[PDB]
Amino acid sequence: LPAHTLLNTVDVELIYEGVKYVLKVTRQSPNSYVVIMNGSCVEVDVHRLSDGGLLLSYDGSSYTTYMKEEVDRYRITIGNKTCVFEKEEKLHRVFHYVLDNLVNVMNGYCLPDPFFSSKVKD
Amino acid sequence: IFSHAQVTKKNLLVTMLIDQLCGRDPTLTDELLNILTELTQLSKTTNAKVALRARQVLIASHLPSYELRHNQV
Amino acid sequence: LEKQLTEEDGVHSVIEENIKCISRDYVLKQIRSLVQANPEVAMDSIIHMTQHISPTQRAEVIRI
Amino acid sequence: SSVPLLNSKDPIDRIIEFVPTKTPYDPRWMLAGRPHPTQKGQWLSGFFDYGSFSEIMQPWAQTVVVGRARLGGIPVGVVAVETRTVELSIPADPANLDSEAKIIQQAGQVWFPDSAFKTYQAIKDFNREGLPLMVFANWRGFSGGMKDMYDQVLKFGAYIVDGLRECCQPVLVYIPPQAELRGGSWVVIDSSINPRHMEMYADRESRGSVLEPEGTVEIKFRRKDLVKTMRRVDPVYIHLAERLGTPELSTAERKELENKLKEREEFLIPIYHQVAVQFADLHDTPGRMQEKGVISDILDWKTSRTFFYWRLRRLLLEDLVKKKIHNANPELTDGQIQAMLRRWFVEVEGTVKAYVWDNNKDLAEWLEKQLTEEDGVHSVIEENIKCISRDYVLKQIRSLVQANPEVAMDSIIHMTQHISPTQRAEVIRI
Amino acid sequence: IPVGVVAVETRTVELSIPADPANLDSEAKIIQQAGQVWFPDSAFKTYQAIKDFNREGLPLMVFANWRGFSGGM
Amino acid sequence: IPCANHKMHLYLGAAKVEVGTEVTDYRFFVRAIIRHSDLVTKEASFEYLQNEGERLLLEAMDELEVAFNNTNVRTDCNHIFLNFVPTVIMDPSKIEESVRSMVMRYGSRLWKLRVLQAELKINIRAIPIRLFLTNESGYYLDISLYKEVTDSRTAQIMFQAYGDKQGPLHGMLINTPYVTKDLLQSKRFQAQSLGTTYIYDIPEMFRQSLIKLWESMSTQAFLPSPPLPSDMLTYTELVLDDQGQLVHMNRLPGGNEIGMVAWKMTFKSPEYPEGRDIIVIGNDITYRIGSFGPQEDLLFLRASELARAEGIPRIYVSANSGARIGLAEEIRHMFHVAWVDPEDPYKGYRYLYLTPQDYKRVSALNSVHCEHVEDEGESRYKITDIIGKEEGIGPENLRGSGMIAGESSLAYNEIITISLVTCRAIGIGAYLVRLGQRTIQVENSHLILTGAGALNKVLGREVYTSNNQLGGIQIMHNNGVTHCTVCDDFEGVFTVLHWLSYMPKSVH
Ligand SMILES: CC(=O)SCCNC(=O)CCNC(=O)[C@H](O)C(C)(C)COP(=O)(O)OP(=O)(O)OC[C@H]1O[C@@H](n2cnc3c(N)ncnc32)[C@H](O)[C@@H]1OP(=O)(O)O
Repeated sequence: LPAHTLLNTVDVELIYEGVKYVLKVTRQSPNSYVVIMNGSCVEVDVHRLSDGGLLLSYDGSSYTTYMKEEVDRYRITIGNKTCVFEKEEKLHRVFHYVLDNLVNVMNGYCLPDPFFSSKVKD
Repeated sequence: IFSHAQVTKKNLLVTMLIDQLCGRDPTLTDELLNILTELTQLSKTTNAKVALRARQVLIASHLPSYELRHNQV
Repeated sequence: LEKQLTEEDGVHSVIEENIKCISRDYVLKQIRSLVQANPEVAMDSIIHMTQHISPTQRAEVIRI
Repeated sequence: SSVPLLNSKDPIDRIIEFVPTKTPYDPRWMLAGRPHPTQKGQWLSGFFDYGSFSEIMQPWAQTVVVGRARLGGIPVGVVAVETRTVELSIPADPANLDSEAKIIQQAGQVWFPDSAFKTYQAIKDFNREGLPLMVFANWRGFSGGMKDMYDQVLKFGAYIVDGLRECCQPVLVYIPPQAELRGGSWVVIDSSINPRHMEMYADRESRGSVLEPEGTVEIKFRRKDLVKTMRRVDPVYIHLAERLGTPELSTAERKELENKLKEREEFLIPIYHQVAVQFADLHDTPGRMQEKGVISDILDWKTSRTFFYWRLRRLLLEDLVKKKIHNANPELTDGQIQAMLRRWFVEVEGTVKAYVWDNNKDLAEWLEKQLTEEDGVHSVIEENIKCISRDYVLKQIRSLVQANPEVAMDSIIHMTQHISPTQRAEVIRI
Repeated sequence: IPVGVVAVETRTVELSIPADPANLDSEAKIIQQAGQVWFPDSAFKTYQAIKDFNREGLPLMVFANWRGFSGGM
Repeated sequence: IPCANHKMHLYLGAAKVEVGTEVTDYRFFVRAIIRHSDLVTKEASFEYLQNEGERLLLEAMDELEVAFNNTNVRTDCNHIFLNFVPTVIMDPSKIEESVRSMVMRYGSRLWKLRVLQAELKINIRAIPIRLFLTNESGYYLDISLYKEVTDSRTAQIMFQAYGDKQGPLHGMLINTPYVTKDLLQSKRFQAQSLGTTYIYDIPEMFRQSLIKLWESMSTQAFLPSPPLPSDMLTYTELVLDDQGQLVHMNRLPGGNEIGMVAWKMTFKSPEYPEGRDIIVIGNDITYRIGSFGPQEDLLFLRASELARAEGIPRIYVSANSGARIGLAEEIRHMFHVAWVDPEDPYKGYRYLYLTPQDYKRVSALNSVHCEHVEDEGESRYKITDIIGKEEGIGPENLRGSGMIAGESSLAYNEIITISLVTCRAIGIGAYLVRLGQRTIQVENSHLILTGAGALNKVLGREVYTSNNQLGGIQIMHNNGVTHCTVCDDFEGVFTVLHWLSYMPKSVH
């Protein structure tokens, strides 16, 4: 198969109460996910749960999340709440951190086109 | 295949790496030279960016540093 | 024939009016042959034709 | 109607036993075959079902062969090419006492005016019969001598194109083994003349080019280029030339070296000429054609039949449902239709099975089921076709009145005479 | 008004055929062709002319003095 | 041209011309100097020469890219000069090899930047030598080595070669300027040498012919007053964009990057005093002479599609040599022969193989197929198929030919098709004419399929001596392929327009 269908990026369009949000989702690692929403990037530490849910770390606090796909709806459960969308530092930890990030870039896990090269040079 | 898919971004990072490895230090050991030799033999055009810059290093680290001439003269 | 075809803004070509009448009748017969062979679209066919008609024609449609 | 298929006796899972050779062969020997040369019986198979090939116009234009046959029980028309020499017998005219009978020579793999006329006539007849067409091409080109240019060969060369362009059934061109299509013969049977129906295939042991090896050698490999090749291949030439260019030796030694160089340059020519011929033949290969995209696949001779069955059948079945689509929406083109069938197929089977489209057996079975099954699964393909027909009729009525509003009042009333009371309420209220 | 025209020779013509240099035993020939008569080539020409004139979009005029088709061997 | 790092010196020269014709020959030149002490060769002097020359060449290519892409002057033959000041002890063959590698590794870029020539001065032991390189498309480098001979009675220096391939510079003094015409006055001669006109001479004759037409039909009819030759004609060139669609462009002549040209003409004829539109198409006999490539076929196709859409006539002026052929040139140079006996080549050869050294730098381009073999203890890449990286030399020109063949077949049955034969037409270019079915031929021209040379080779003697024995007026007009004969192209064009005098302005 050609090497442009094995992509690491997904555009997801979710409509909430009339406002359509077009988000991009890629990865910096097997477990490190990057989400572009409203033109802003956020990194999320994601681990797969055996029950189909996901264990997320987004803003320091941890979350257990589930999704249900309907005929025309996406029901996203977080904890005990639901959101329904309509379908249309010590100088030596830094070394290991940035080295792992760059090696992930070398293995094909790279940021999206509009945000790439703004963080890698640093 | 997944790694080869993002070869353009890999090329950008590789250029940034080569900029800091053999920049303001006109000297090359017998290990860097082998990597650069293999890297210049990437005849496929998508990797030309990483080959071309590598050749610059292979020719760049054989020049005077302005210190010899300045001091002697 | 030259006069009837090449004359415009003049005698106005009764030949042309006859041609327009034949075209009109053909379009009518074609629409009716289309739905008579395909009644299943009749409800979809009526509604669009109620969007570009006069109020008096609408009254005639409703009453008849 | 469609072409009638038989539950033939000669299978489809067999191989072709007769293999074309590089020496002369009768092209019939690769359509029907021949009895065993070493036995008294034991028919050596050919491309088609045994006893099914039937000739026409045999003694006319003997350099070309045409007929009708069956492939898997599917009727086809066939066009093949003589590689043997034939002798054309012309009689004398009794109206002229100074006239004499003549025997002209006719080499195979070559078009003549009469052979091209025959090919054209056969194409037209087979097409109007409603048959698919098989073409076994081993033409080197058209005769260019005074007689043939006088005897109008360009004319029938062009009529071949005119005939093929108007075919309404599958046309499959196959370049057999030890065969080659050159230039003037390519341009008259290329698949781009009618891509909706024409397909081309090539064996591994076949050739295609815009010219043979020798004619290209004669232009690209001149004497000076053969010499420049000698400069880096021949050790003797290399020794003598490295010595002659070695400065400050002498005059007489330079003269002797130059004479020896000229002698070797004249001596080595046949061998380097053959080298040039092989370097020419190395880019007349079918892999180059597959890579460039001028043949659909590279086939083995022996298995050929089992391919051409399932392809051909598939196309026939496609041509049925596509026709129905063309009957539903006559304004749809053919790429739209192939894409539509892709869409329908993946929708009803799923995306996991989207790879089952370039698998002619399975897809032909699926199309056969969807078209030939009634009072059963009820043909979701047929429901899709009905929906397209519905939408076409609707679009047609609306395009008709949108271009002619003057009849709108006359159009509504008749459609209020054969509608329900609830539909009448919907009409009145909306 | 532009028209395409087809007419018929009543004079005798002599058809000159050359020899083929590919055959050393070949000779030039002069065949006799009487007018008011179809031959294969004359009928082919008439057909070609008809098709061309029609596809030009022209009317056609035809001045017919044909006795029939040649039936000799 | 200003540039950073002011040790490189880039110039753009505009050829000097009189107060009449403007300048058409523009040329980028690069002049750089190389500063270092003399080298003491201990098998370690290649590095200085190679590295300095390559660095300057890369900087020159970058500045040339910037300057060339920032302006519009249409240079043709860019040139580079590098002066190696320090002395080096090195055999000229090693210098040839080194500069060959250094140049071939960037031949692709130098081709893209229209860099065709180079001059390298090196002091040996010191005696100066001059390397004159011609770098056409990046597969072969024509290297010419010369020494400067100062053994003269005056201050004049001479170029003297090394016996092998003296070349054009033998006896050229030391210092000669350059200038050319670069287009439009060498292609005219190139065409006139073959008996046809340069393609961009088509419209003028066209206009001129119509003037004669406005005389000719005035002895039949009580015509209106004729229009002015300025108003008698107006045309727009049809060019190809990057996608394959026609752009209606107005540009100066000579700008064709392909061997085909197309015009849409509006003119006034005695039959239609206001409005008459046609499409005209022509082959450029000067560009890789004649031969049909994929882009030529594409322009043909789109032009005919336009004419069929509008419903207007199509005219085709044919001057061609058939489909384009060729061979993978790089492979044609880098290949070796495995003899049955290396000492007696007349015993036969077993195969043609590449070495790994040169295989590894081509195969990623999809130019060749080889099989690995082990023979005589050596690892070898026996060639099986040769594909070629250059587009427009292979079977793709067959695919193209049939395509346009079909178009002609269609165009005959939808619109008026006329074809004109001026110099020659071979293969497809003959069949295309016959697919138009209204064929005009010029005297001393020929429609052929096979050449006299090839036929005589298969026959074994000099049967045919000219190709007009096969496809001339004595064959093609006496058999019914050509409708009308003419002496030149102006007569052909007047005949085309006379024929259109009988025909409607459109299919509608
Ligand atoms: C249409 C088909 O499908 S088959 C037709 C395919 N092409 C052919 O058959 C080509 C026919 N042969 C010829 O080229 C004819 O001999 C001619 C007259 C057109 C050329 O012969 P010449 O008068 O000797 O010109 P010449 O061969 O020098 O052509 C100029 C150069 O262009 C090249 N060239 C010639 N013809 C062609 C061609 N058809 N396609 C591509 N390149 C060509 C040659 O390598 C030649 O090299 P040179 O200049 O270094 O000698």
